[PDB]
Formats: sequence, C-alpha cells, structure tokens
Amino acid sequence: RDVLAANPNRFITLLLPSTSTMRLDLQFQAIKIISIIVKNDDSWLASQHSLVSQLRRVWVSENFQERHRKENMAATNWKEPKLLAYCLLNYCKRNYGDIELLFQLLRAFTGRFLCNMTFLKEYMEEEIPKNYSIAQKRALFFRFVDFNDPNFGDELKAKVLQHILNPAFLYSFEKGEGEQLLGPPNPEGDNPESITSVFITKVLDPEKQADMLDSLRIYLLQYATLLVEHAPHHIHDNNKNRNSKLRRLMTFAWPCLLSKACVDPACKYSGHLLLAHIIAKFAIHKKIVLQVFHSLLKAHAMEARAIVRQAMAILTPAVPARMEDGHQMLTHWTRKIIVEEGHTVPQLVHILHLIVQHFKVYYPVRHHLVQHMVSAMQRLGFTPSVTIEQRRLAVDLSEVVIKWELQRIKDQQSLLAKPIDKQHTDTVVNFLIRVACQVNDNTPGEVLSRRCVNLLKTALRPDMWPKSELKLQWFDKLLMTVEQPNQVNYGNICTGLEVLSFLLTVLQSPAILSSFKPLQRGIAACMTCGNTKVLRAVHSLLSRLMSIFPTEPSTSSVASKYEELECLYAAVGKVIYEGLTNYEKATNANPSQLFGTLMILKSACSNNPSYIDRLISVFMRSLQKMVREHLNPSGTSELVMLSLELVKTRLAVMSMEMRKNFIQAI
Amino acid sequence: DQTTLMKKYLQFVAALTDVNTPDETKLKMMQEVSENFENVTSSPQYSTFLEHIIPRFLTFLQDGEVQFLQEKPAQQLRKLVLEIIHRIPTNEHLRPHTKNVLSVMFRFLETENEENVLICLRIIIELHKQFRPPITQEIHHFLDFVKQIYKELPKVVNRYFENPQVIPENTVPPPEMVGMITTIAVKVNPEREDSETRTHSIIPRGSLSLKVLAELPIIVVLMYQLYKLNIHNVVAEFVPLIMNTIAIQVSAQARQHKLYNKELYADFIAAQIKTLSFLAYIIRIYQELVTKYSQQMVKGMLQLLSNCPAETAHLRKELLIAAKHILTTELRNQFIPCMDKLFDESILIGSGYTARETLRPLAYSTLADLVHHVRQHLPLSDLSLAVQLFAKNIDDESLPSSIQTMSCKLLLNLVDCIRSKSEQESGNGRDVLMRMLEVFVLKFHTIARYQLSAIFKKCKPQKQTFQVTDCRSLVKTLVCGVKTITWGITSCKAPGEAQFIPNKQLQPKETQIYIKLVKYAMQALDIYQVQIAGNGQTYIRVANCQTVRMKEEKEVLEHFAGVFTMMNPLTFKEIFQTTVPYMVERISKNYA
Repeated sequence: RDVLAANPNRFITLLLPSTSTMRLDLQFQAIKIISIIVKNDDSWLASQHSLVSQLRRVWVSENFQERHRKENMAATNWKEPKLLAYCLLNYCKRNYGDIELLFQLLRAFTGRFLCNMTFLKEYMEEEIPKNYSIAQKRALFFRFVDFNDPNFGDELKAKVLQHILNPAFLYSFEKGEGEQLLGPPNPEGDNPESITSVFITKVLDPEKQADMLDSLRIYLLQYATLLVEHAPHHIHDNNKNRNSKLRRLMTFAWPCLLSKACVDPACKYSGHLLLAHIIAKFAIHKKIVLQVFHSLLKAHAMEARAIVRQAMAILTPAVPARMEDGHQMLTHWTRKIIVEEGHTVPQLVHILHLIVQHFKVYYPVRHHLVQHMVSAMQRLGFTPSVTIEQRRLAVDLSEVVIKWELQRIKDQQSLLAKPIDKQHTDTVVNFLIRVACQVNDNTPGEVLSRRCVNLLKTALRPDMWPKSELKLQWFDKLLMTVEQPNQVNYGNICTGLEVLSFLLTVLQSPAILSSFKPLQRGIAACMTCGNTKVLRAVHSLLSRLMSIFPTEPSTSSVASKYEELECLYAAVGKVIYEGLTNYEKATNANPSQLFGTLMILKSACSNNPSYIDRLISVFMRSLQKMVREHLNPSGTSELVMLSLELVKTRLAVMSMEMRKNFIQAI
Repeated sequence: DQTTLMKKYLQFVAALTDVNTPDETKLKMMQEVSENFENVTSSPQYSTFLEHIIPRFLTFLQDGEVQFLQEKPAQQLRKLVLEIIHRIPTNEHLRPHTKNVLSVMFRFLETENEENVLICLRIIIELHKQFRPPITQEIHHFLDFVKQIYKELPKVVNRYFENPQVIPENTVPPPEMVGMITTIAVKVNPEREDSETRTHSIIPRGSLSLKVLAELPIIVVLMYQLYKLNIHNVVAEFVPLIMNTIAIQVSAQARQHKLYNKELYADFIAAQIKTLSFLAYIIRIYQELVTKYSQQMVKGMLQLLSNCPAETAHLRKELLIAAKHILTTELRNQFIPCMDKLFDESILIGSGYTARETLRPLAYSTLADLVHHVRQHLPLSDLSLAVQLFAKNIDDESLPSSIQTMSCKLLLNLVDCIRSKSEQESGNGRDVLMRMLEVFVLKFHTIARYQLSAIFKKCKPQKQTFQVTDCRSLVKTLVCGVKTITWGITSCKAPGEAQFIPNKQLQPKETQIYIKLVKYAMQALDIYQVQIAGNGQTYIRVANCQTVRMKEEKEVLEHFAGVFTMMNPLTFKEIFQTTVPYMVERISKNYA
C-alpha cells in the first residue's frame, strides 16, 4: 500500500479521460485500490489534491451518474459509487474548506443507487453539527447562498438544506450558539454578516420564487421556521416601528394562502406552518391570523394531514394569546365551519380531531361547541358502516366532554364555571353505553369497548353526573339475540351484562327497580345458553341484584315482593329446578350440564341461605350423582366445591336419611 | 318568542319572491335565515316552516334567469338559497318535499352554472342516500344528460385546450368560452386611460365545466347501487364512453401554447381519473363488454399515469387505487406487453414531493400484486426489471418495513420464474439470482448494523413493539428468500455453459458472498433475543439459554441451516472452515 500510495499519478491514468468497457473496468479497479488505501490510511488522501480533483471530476460527471442510475441488474460496477463516495467523504472529513466537494456528495441521494449510502447521511446529519465550528457552519451557509453552478439544480440544493444546513443549525441553536452563528441582528437587511438578513434578501428573493421546485421551497420554509422559532429577535424586534424582513418572510410564505387548485399540499401547508410560527412569535394583525386559521380549518385533505396538524398545534394556543377576543374568534370560526360545512364527513372529522387535540384551549368556550360535538358524535357513531377510526373519534369526543367536566370539578374545588347542560351528559352516557355494548366483535373493537366501559365508570361517579338518565330499553333487543343460535355476538352480551352490574352499583334502589323491569326477559334468556362466559357474567349480575334484593324465604307463593323482580326470580327458580331435575333424570350426562344451574343457584343463595330448602331433596340427589361421577370418571371439582358450600349449613333442613348419606357417604 | 321569530323568517322567505325588495336586503335576510336554522329545527313548527319555505324557495329558483357572473347579487342569492336547501336536515319532515326538490335540481343540472350545478349534485346525492326514492323518468333523463356530456367532452377538450380563444380585452366574455371561474377587470370608458374600474368573475356553463364531469361518476355509481335491477342495460352504454374518455390526451402542442391553463388541465385529468374510478367500480359487473374494449383501456390508463400532474397527489392516489382494483380482474393480462413501461418509477409515482413520500407503498404494492399474478408470462427482461426495482426497494430506508418485506417476498417468488425463463432463453438468470443473493446479504448487514443496534439501545433490563415485530418478519423473509435463491442458483445453467450438472462447486466469489451471508445473518438472527413483555418492556433474554421456547425461532434457524446443507460438500467446507470461529463466538453470545 505504501508503494501504491507513493505514485498517485498512476491512478489518474486509470480514472476515465468495445474498448470503453475496458476503461470502465480499469476505473473501477482504480477506485477500489484507492478505497483500500484510504481504509488502511485515513490521512493519506487528504493531501493528494490532484487525485481527489479527478475523483470529483468522475463523481460529478454526467456519464457516471447516468450509467449507475440506469444500470443493468447484472452490472459488475454496482459497488463503485459507494467506494467513490467513501473516498470523497474521507477527503472532506479532514478538509473542511472544500464545501463544494461536500455538496457534490449529495448526488448519491438524488438517485436511487443499489448500494447503502447510509454512511453519507449519518456523517452529514451527525458529525457535521458536532464537529464543524460556528465559523465553518457560517461558511457552509454562505457557500450555499452563492452556489451558482449550472449543473447543481434545485433538488441538490434541497438535499443541501435537508441534510447539511438544517441539522447543523438546529444543533447550534440547541447548544445556544445562535448569536455567534447568525452574527449581528441587523434590522435593516443590508449587513452581509447577518445570516437572517442575507437569507431573507438573497435566498427568498421574489424573482427566484417563480421556478422554485417544491422540495427546495419546503426545505427553505423549514429553515425559516428554525430561524423564527430559535431566533425571533433576529427576524423582528418588537421595538422597531417597522421591519422589512418580517414582511418579506411572510411574503415568501404568502403564496401558500393563495387558493390555487394545483399546488403540492406539503409545500402549501409547510408555508402555513411557517406562518403559524411567525404568528406565535410576533404580534401579527388579526386578519392574517384569522386567514391562516380558516385555511388550516379547511385543510381536511389526507395527503398533508401531519403538516396541518403541526400548524394547528402551533396556532390554536396562539389565537387566544394574540388578540383580546381570541376565544370568540375560535368559537365563531369552529362553529361556522362545523355548520356551513360538514355535509362531507372528512371535513367534520378533521375539525373534531382538532377539537379533541386542543380541548384545553377550547375549554372556556365549551358551552358553544358541546352541542355540535355531541350531535356529530352520535351521527358518526350510528351512521351505517362506521369505520373503526370514525367510531374511535366519536369515543374521543365523548372523552373530551368527560375531561371538560373533570376540569370543571377541579375548578369548582360565572358563565365559564357553570356546569354543562345535563341533557348533554345524558346523551354522552347513553352513547357510551350503546357503543360499548355494540363495538365488540363477534369473533380490535374489544379494546374500544373496554375504553368505553372505563370511560362510563368515570362518567358515573358521586361527583360526575350522578342520577343521569339512562335508556336501557334497547338492551331487551340485545339480550334476546342470545335466544338465536345462528349468529350472536357473545362479547356484546358480556359487555352489556357487565354494564348492567355497574349500573346496579351506580343507581339508587327505586331507580334500579324501575329500570330493570324490561330487562327481566333478557336476563332470563341469558341463563339458558351454553356459553360459559355469558353464564359467568349473568351470575355476577344476578349476584349483585339479589344482594340488593334477596329472594323470598319460606317457599312463599310469590317469587318476589317486587313486581319488577317477580318474573326474573320466577325464571331463576324455574331454571334451577329444571336443571337439577334434568340432571337427576339424565341417563348419562356430564356435570357440565349443571354448571349454569349451579351458578344461578349460588347467586340465588348469596344473600338467602334458606333458598336451597326448596330444592333440598333434588339438589342432594344431584350432589350424590356429581360425587359418584367424580369418583368414577376439570369443572367437576369446581361444581362439587360449590355444591358443598351451598349445603354446608342446611343440615337441619335435610331428612335424617339425607343427612346421614351426606355426612357418612358423600 | 320563537313563534314570532319563525314568522319573521317566513316573512323573509316570502319577501324573497318580492320584486320591490332590494337585492342586498334579500341577501342579508337570507344570510340571517341561514345562521338561525339551529333554532328553527327544534320547534314542532319546523314542519309547517318547511311546508311554507320549500315551495317558495323552489319557486324563486325556477323563476330566476340563470346567472353566470359571480359578483352579481342575484347569483349570490341563488347560491345561498341552494346552500340553505342543502343544509336543511334530512329527517322525515323533508320527505314530502323530496320529490319536488329532486325534480327541480334535476332540471337545473341541464341549464345552470358550475357553482349551482355542483351544489345541486350534492343535494341530489344527499337526498338519494338518505331517502332512496323509487325510480322516475328524471333519473333516465339524468343518465342521458351524463351520456351527452361524455359525448360532448372531445368538443370541450378541443375548444379549451386545442384551439384556445383570446378573450377581448376590457370586455365580459360569454360563459361558453371560459373553462373555469375566471376573474376579469373592465374599465367603464375605453376612450381614456383613466376611467371607472369594475371587476367581474365569469362562471362557466355547467354542461361544459369539467368539475361537474368529475362529480358525475359517483352519482352514477350511487344510482346504480339504488336502481341496480332497472338501469343495468343503460349503464352498459357508458363503457365505450368511459374508454373513449380515458383514451383522450391533450396534444403536446396545446400544452406549449401561450394560452394554456394548468388548472383547467388539472381539472380535466381529475375528470379522467374519476371516470377510471367509475370503470374500476363497474369492471366486475360488465366484464365482458369491458374486455371487448380493454385494448384502449390499457393505453388510456398508462397515459393517465404518464400525464398525472406532480402537484396533484390526491389524483395520483385515486388513480393508483383505481388501477389496483382493475388489475385484480382478468384484464391484467392485457398489461403483459406494456409492463416494461409500467416499471418506470416516473410513470408509476412521478416526481411530486407528496407523491414520493406518501404513495410509494401503494404503488409498489399494486405493482407487486401485478407482477406476482403475471409472473409466469413475463419475459426475462421484464423479470429483470422487476427484480431491479424491488431490489432497489429492499435497501430503501424511506419505505416502511412492511413494503421491504413485501419486496423480499416478491423476489423470492420471482426466483423460480427467473430459473425457468433462463433455462428456456439460455440467458443470464444465474447472474440476476446472484445479484439478488448479494442484495439479501447486504440487507442482513444493514439490519445487523443499524436496525438491531437501535433496537438493543432501546431495550432496558428487566411503536417499539412494532419495530420488533417487523424486524422479526423481515429477518424471517430474508432467510426464506436466501434459501430460495440458493436453491435457484444450484438449479440454473450458467451463461455459456455446455450443460447443467446436478450440483457444482461454487466459484470463489460466490463462496465469499455466502461467507458474508453467514457472518451477517448470524448477527441478524439476534432479533429473536428481544422479548416483548405485556408491560410494554422490550428486554434481551438471558444469554445462556439454549432452550428456545418459540417455534418461529426454531423454524427460521432450521431454514437458515437449510441454505448451506444443499451445497456441494467442498463449498460447505470452505465456507465453514472460515466461519466456525465466528459461529462459535456468536453461539457464545446467543445460545439459540
């Protein structure tokens, strides 16, 4: 390698000035040898200026970039641009002043080579901000400004801004070197040392704007956003009566507010993001703020969603902080767009997403928005063919209303402090119940169901909305589906039963009695199905209900002293009796047949130990059959333990023969 | 008093038909009426309010002369009335007036301006979606009007693009010579340079506006859904019109003219893409007739892809979705000759910024499905082009990991096709297989170096879950692809070889490639160490544990061994003599 390195002029003959095939092979061999020497000697190439000049000549040449972009898949030389870029990068690492050769390395990113160029990107994004000094970063910027090369198009300058200038300046601002890097805060734009002044005057020159490629404009707007956010003082001093630089920067942004129909959306909304940052930093007139806000509200297109969301996140807090009637303007424009538009779904969902994201800002104007919010929530949640994202958005709006009431409770612990109108709480609770019971899948929406259940549990508290209305009649239809064995959403049934048990803990006893009367048919229907999950859910529901209202003792003729419980408790008793009698009768059956019967009986005896005195003989014979099946063959153990726990205290009721069999036999 | 307020609005509505009332007074009254529809709909009097206002609104709209100037107060009043009718809630109270409103709107579609026609079309869509009225003659007259527009489209194209007309200066042109809403300025007195200045905006005729043509196909699809059994034979007439529409291209000379309008061309391309979406909806129903005309369809949609503007990313997205739907049908066979162009990324994705960032996954997924279905018919050159494109996709870190996995799977599937076509051609199939193997090895290196280092850095001692699952899927696909490519290499006749032999000792460069494969893949297979706990923690499992509990790791490691066990013994010996010290070090670090 030392012998090869002693004569760099040998390589210059091999770098290119059926014979052409040989010359390209020799060039590839030369570049590979140089790459090996560079790898083994990091400092060698930094001095070989003529060799690096010819390597640059090869790298920027049209034929080289064409041939490697337009390769045949079987081309042997596919490694060549990686090695040539590696050599040029090695040269640039030690020679910082060669900014021109550093910029030519970005031709690797304009194409799509079949070699991983990640090392160039890594160097440019990480090492340049870390290693280069403030003076060298200024040299980078001033070389980008005056780069008048015909073969260096707008896309290459976009690559420069994306990979070199923006990361370096972001790192410098994060470290705090902004004052030194920008230089003097020249209010008058003439001083050639002021980075912001030369940027706004030369780079943003309106005469250049015409042929501006969208990528270059986008990254110029990102650089201007960095300048505004990190260094507002350099852009505009609020003490100055007038500043031209702010006006010219807004003028560069302003074409995005034009209502043209063929503009790449990323460029337009990047300009809106720059205007949003300017508005946040500087006391801009009301009309500009409102125009930007209205144009971002109308930005429901999917293509530029992220940039619009960023711009709105910047601007929405700024509006109340900017003008004395910011809340009123927020209310006015949000209401106007929600009403006069929203016949198209995407616009409405865009505005509702914005409301959800910035609910804290909208809080002092909650009372106006809440009606439209709940109406749109119901519409989106119940219109045919709801997409899961749309249903999630509706649940998000419900959560927003609940969080607003949490904030009201926190504040209270006067039109801004007054509570929400009760009817909105009622419709939010009912929508939450309905969506929670519906959204479960028949075979994911389960997560949204669980979220809705938790949200309902928070909505119904001793402080949040106690004694809300409820619309439970629809449960009758839902639970009756259990009767139909063709297709039934068992998850919906389980969620509904859980919600019902929660309502039993929430509601007052007279309200429980009044509300549960229609449910009786649905609950009774559940106790019959063979699904264990539904059996357990209905067991918990009946346990809570019968704990609130115990079954009648003494084998009284009425199934309950409450008419609203009479039919349900009659069905409970009938199903227990029929299950025990069937298991007694069965010529051959698994104990699993008892499972639902046993759970229902356990629920019926939870707050009434005497209840089994009705069934003592048939239950004891069923227990004998269970023990016999268990001793002479997994749920059987559970059923035997449950049965033993039921009769453990009813010895005085059993006959002498039954008592003797139970103690000395079972 | 809400009753007095409703009576006041009723008086305003009655004053709308009055001739004496000033136009600005009517505009203010109707602006006030529009804002207060929230209050009116609450009261039960809203039904009587509708019964009073809707006939009056329809009467006023019917009586008025069709305006075409946007700044005219009469035009603004007509637009506000139409928007008020549109804003009216679609509950059961609207049902009695629905027939009359639909008839009135269908009559305006034939004669009114773009703004009004677009609003009327929106009203028609909403009413037909909500209420679904039975079929009437107005529906057939609408379908005939749409067919007439489709037939008139070449004349519109010629008039605006091919032979543009210079609007006389300081004059107000008739609406039939403007293609879109155009603003003009007029000085009252042309005798002097200084005179009173007035500005006007001209709205094109709804029968010539291309925005209406863009909005039409969704209405045809909706009415086909509602009236499938009745208008089935009528929709069959649209198919040749659809093919002719998508076949139309603006000449290169017209685009270079001094009077060329870019926004009008964007609207025209939007109309063509909407027509292609209509075709993609009806492609499965009328497949025989569509098949008869498919030869022009291939050209038309290839030209739509070439000509879609870079700035209009939404149009490109809709075009790609429509193409994806169409290619699912048998018609994809017609694209076999032309796929050499369809691999051009400029054709498929274009040069737009938003298109390049967002839509590349959709474009490559559509093209991958096409290639996968067609692959047995593609020649060697087309297979090589597809390999080159999806190989370039493998390395590309801008694409999501799902697309990279899809491209790896595509190359895997292509391998046997490449073998068969190279055996028929006696071509260079083994060379492209070697290039694919090299791309896979470089992918293992990239995952080992960049991605796995980041995953481990993000771990802590006991979307990151997504990154781990996609890394696992990508590594599994890479192993399977390497095994398939190895099977292909050992089953191909070499370029210029005399005859195939059932196994052959690989050349030293191939052996070096497989050695690098061992080195890199043994690092890449460390992804299976990273567990995903239910708490959200991603942790590296204990290093000294050879008892793998996952079947996926066992299967992928057995397949990784399957790569080398099919090789000639001397090649296996050469590779593993070198690699075994490293393999033992990797086993020490990862006992799996």
